[PDB]
Amino acid sequence: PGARLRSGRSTGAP
Amino acid sequence: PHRYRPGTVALREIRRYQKSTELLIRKLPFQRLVREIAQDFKTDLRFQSSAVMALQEACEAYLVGLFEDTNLCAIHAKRVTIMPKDIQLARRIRGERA
Amino acid sequence: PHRYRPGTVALREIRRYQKSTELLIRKLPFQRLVREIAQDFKTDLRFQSSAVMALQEACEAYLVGLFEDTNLCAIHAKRVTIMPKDIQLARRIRGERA
Amino acid sequence: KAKTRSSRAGLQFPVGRVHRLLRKGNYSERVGAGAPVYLAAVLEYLTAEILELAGNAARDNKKTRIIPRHLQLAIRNDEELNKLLGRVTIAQGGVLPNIQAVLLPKK
Amino acid sequence: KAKTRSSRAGLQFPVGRVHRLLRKGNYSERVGAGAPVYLAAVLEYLTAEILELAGNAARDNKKTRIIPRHLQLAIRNDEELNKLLGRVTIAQGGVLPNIQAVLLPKK
Amino acid sequence: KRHRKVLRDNIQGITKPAIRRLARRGGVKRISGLIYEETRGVLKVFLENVIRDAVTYTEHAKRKTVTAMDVVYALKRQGRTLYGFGG
Amino acid sequence: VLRDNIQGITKPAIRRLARRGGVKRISGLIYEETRGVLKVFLENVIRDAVTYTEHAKRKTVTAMDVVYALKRQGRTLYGFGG
Amino acid sequence: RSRKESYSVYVYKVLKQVHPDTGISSKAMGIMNSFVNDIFERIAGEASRLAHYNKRSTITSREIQTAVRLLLPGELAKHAVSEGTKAVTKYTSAK
Amino acid sequence: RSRKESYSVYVYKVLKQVHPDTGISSKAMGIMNSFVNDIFERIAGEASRLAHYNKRSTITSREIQTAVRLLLPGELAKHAVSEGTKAVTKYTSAK
DNA sequence: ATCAATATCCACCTGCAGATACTACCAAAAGTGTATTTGGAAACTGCTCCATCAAAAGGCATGTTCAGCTGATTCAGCTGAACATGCCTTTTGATGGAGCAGTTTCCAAATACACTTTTGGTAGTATCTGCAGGTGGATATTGAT
DNA sequence: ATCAATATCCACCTGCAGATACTACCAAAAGTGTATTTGGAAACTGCTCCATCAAAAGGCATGTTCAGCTGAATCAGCTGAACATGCCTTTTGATGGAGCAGTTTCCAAATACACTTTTGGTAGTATCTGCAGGTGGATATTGAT
Ligand SMILES: O=C(O)c1ccc(P(c2ccccc2)c2ccccc2)cc1
Ligand SMILES: [Au+]
Ligand SMILES: [Mg+2]
Repeated sequence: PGARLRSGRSTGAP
Repeated sequence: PHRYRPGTVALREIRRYQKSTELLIRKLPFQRLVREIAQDFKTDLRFQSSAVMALQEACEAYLVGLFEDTNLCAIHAKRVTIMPKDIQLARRIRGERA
Repeated sequence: PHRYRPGTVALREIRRYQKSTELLIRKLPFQRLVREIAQDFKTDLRFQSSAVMALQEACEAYLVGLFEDTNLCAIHAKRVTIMPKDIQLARRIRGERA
Repeated sequence: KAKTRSSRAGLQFPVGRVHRLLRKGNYSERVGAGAPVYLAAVLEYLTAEILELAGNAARDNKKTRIIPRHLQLAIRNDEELNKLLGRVTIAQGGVLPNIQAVLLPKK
Repeated sequence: KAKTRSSRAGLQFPVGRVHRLLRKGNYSERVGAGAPVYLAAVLEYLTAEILELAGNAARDNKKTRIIPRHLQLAIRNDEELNKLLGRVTIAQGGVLPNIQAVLLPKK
Repeated sequence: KRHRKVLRDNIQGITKPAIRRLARRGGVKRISGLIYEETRGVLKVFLENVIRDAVTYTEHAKRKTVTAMDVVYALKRQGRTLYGFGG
Repeated sequence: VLRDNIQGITKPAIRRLARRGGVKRISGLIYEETRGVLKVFLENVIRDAVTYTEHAKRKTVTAMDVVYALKRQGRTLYGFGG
Repeated sequence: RSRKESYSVYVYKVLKQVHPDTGISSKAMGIMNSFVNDIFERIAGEASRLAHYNKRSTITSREIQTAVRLLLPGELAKHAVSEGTKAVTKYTSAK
Repeated sequence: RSRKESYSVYVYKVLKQVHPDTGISSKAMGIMNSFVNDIFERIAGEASRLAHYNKRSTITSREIQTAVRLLLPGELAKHAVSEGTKAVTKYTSAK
């Protein structure tokens, strides 16, 4: 729910 | 019957078009092309007539500039005939592409 | 007695220098050239260490870019040897003059 | 005894207007008394330079009225105006007559 | 009692600093409440994108510390970042391995 | 109402002769037959880029009409600054 | 054994720059032509930098002076501030 | 001995979210600083122009969003616009 | 009929000073207008930046002057600086 | 083919330069509470943009014909690549002081306000006039012979 | 270097389109001339970091030998220019219809502003370690034969 990149990875969770 | 040799009328045309400032693309075709491309981005668009003339003045000045650079690219290769590879090299060096 | 053929070391240098990022001009000659050129604009001038490095970084990146464009102009003309006319044409189409 | 800041400064170009445009354009918090006067003067200088040369191009082409072609000839034939305006298009300007030498005929 | 505008917006980038840099920057007289949130999110996104791809490039060279070379490889190997940064020099970045095909030896 | 007539293939209204004329102003003496299609492609790309920016200004303004000023701002952004149409 | 500062930009160094630029073969005229281009580049950037220095009533050209100069000459540099 | 601000602390956090095991050099951090400041100026710059063109005294989320559409290529714009709308959403929904 | 303002009046004065028997088309006047707005923005912009670069909140003739040295080439700068240094020095000692 | 010279590649090692981690101090972000400014919502213009159509120059499409340009081939001569050395220039590492920048102080200069005055825009009107577009007729250029 | 086909030049001669130049005219903006605020040049001084200068170290200047690239000459195939012929579509100049820009007036949100409370982010510092060297030995590459 943080930052979503183009590669399809996120930034963890909370 | 008496024919000009290849290149004589081409040089006549260069002298004539380099002397004048009139837009060289027909007005209505160019307006249709603007409306088509704009419509593909957003439906229900209208244009100030001066918007379309501004686009046409900007497009012609761009293509004229590009043909000068393209001609330098043909002449650098020891030709006098511009080819796609001359436009491509012009655009690559202008950093209009990778 | 073993000798590498023309262009084989050239390719090896290309692979080597495209792999690394070290500045390729010696620092002191560059510093001297900076200070010379600068003197003609204001005398008794000092330069931060980082100011000169900024200049060398910018100037080497510029020249490397220019050799790439220059190489394309040489290859354009069906050669593999860069010449003054290749640098000149690259500069012209980039709009650095003429 | 109302004097315009133009007349104080000896300028045709409006110092008032230029002060305002520096105000509404959010270039800085505050604008000095000098700034508008200096700017209005530079703008006036440059327009005088262009109109001198375009005037000459009009007269060369046996004409009394400066048109965009005369401004294009003026700008493009002057090394310094050409550099100042190197990324500008003058609507209805055309280009300079210029044929690459190799393209001309015969030996 | 105090919660950072960042912590509310779900961001690592400083919404407060961005708000101030917009004020002290003479961009406009006034600044909507959202504008610095959005701006700080955009800058965080683009930072993540670049650190993602630079991380990958670092890992690929058997490395755990990002260096400028890794930033240059990430950027120039991505059509979109390369366009965004087309007129930018990454100091100590070098270039991509690129030998024009016609320069390769015959056998 | 009337709904607009469908617009397709208008790039072909940039005729071979119109491209010859532009090439002549640009000092070109001889032209490969492949140049015409290459010029249409380069022109479409150039118009799409300037219109995309003009229409973006139109939409930001909450207008349905593309103004000369929208085009002039798009050309300036693109580093193709145009004099003669305001700004 | 004294020479110009420009010639301090030596054949082998220019040859290295070309090589990072992917050049295989180099005409001998390139070295002087390259020195010409290099001079103009540094002239144009150092002029604008020094104009920044003078404006700040300083006698020392900063990295920022250079970075600000590179930016407006359309050669934006990253890693020295700004 | 005066405060020299940077985005280093934030770049370092986003690095840890994205590559938890991965570090960053001083020179690399200088490039990332240059990066943020550059995109900051480009976006603020377009926003300022947009507002001036529309005779507005105010830069809102809407000027930032249009600025982003004008300045970022294709997918970068799309994703950036969505991260920006999302952060404004989350922030408006925060008592 | 909303008053839309231009530099026409002043361009035409300067035309009459340099070429007293010469006219200008509205198109040509349109161009001269574009030219003035353009050089205005370029100089104001350089000045804006110059002030920010030096943590100043005031654009003075000194910022304009440096902006002119950065924007104009050699000779145009020389002459432009003269006319602006003159116009100021006069405007000051005309009070 | 073979054979060797040299370049390149991967595993392991290890000292310290250049990271990450930690702390107290304060500039600058957030909190609260009035103080102003704005940017839709509604409600009307006239402007100007869409459309449609009729008549006629004006330019476009196409097919034919061959001049001469491109690009493939061959080849000679000159011009750059390679290379083996030592010396000369740069790089490295260790001190004096120029000058950047920290900072506080007070006034010359810029803002804020609200007057009065004048400029510059426009609408309307007329009033003039430069020049585009046309037409001959004298003159230059090109290409056959 | 003679000649004829055809483009080009230039000087006349119109009829407006577009320029100039009145108005009167007014509305917004520029100017005036105190009341209030403050930003920046001034002066002082401290403590970085820049210039200089003398041992440590490899990079470059050099001249020679020839591999192979560049460019010159030649030639044939075929692409692209010129131009004639047929006619479609653009240009031009109306008319009517309305969509929508562009204005101008209430404001209830929205953001600025002035002041206080709080803490995140900076700069010393204080540790921790990623990796640039270096070595050893296997294998790959290149070019001679
Ligand atoms: O945009 C580029 O980066 C670019 C690079 C090279 C070329 P030239 C080219 C010619 C020979 C070898 C290599 C390149 C080209 C392009 C199309 C057909 C034939 C030749 C054109 C563009
Ligand atoms: Au090519
Ligand atoms: Mg469509």
